[PDB]
Amino acid sequence: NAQAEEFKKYLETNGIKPKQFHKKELIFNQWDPQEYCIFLYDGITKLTSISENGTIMNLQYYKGAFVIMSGFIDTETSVGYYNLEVISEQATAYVIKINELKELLSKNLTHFFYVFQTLQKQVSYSLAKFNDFSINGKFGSICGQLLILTYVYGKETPDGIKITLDNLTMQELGYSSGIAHSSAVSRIISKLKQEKVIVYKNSCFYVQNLDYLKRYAPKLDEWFYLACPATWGKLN
Amino acid sequence: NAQAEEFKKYLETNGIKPKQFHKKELIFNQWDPQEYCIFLYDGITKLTSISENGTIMNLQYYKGAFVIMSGFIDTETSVGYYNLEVISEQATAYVIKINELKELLSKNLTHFFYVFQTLQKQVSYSLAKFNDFSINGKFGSICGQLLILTYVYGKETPDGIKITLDNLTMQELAHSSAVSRIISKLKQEKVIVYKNSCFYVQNLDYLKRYAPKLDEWFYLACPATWGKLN
Ligand code: NA
Ligand code: NA
Ligand code: NA
Repeated sequence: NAQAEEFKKYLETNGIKPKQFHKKELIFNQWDPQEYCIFLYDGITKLTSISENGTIMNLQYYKGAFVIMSGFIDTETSVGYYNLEVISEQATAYVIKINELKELLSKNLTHFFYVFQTLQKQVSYSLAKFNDFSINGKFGSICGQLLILTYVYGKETPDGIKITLDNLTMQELGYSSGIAHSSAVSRIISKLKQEKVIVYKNSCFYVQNLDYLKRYAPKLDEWFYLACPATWGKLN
Repeated sequence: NAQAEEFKKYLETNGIKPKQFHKKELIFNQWDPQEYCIFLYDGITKLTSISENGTIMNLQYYKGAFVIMSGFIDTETSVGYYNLEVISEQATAYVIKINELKELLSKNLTHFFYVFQTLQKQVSYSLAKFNDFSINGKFGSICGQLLILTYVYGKETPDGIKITLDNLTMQELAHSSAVSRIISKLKQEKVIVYKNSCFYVQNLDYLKRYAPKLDEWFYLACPATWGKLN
């Protein structure tokens, strides 16, 4: 990712160094009065919110390279009471106090705009998820998640398009599709295996009918086409 | 909104004139090869999309002053097949080609930050809505839409928080039967009341209880407006 590699250079030039986090650590947390800009260079994270009683809500997933800002750029105060949790085994991120970020986006607008554009991708991703859910419900949500996982992590193999993630847990898949409890996911994964859209084998989902997923996640497929044409192009 | 009025002046200083739109017009549409930055100065709009069958979906609502960009700032291509439709009687907007927005935000980083922060409000708004839906379902979504109406248009009165929006506009805010039952249930329970041709919120705490993450979003995003009624 060319724009991401250029942004990594600009940060290191300016003396910001990558940090390594391991699974379950919070890159930023909902109780911290200091807010940050996170350049997630490598790894998979999720955004969570934790209620007073302990219930964890999974709100959004990100993969490196991406940018996540916990505070508004002008006021520097929280945009919501959120954590960024590492769900891959390891992740690498540049962690920038928001006041320090402003100075740096100041003097190089090429990078101001790279971050701007990521927020736009976030916005339209949330709208596409809402639009697919409104039409095809939870079933379409899960198709969407399988679809994007296939675009990003699929390898063509004799068994289908293998979704090549470690510990791709059924529970994590449901959370990414906006569904909390496993009773609903089981139903849907059962139908998808039944109609022979997916298969489970080597700890992995294989996708054997990619067109069926496109069919039920049309607005997320359109988002991927519009926002990630190069990746989309690999399986179209 | 001081930040927004300063942006309006920046636009005009650079020669950009306001355009006027009427209800049901599209300020931008999903078929135009040119994408735009809309500075919606006055009025109420909705973002819409069309499914294969020709069914229209209402995705989001925006009120002046706000910024809505139909294309990515770097590549200038569509963020999604979306239309921006006017819902108030009238709307005033500044309509800027994306390439020209960049040059404009380049010269002035106060206004750069103003626009950037509207994206951030959008992002967080969507997540707050989703969180509320994941706790209380469609009932929470509707409580949350009325909560933001109350904070944005409400004025305290002896009869409660009057919603200072014309009635025709107010009811809309397509025509799902399940939505209409939710609204009328809040009326039945006297959370919002019709009196003397106006609508009054008489139980704000009830709305706050069922749209807690949207209430938090407004506190964090618009603390002064939140504060007026809390
Ligand atoms: Na924080
Ligand atoms: Na357009
Ligand atoms: Na107050």
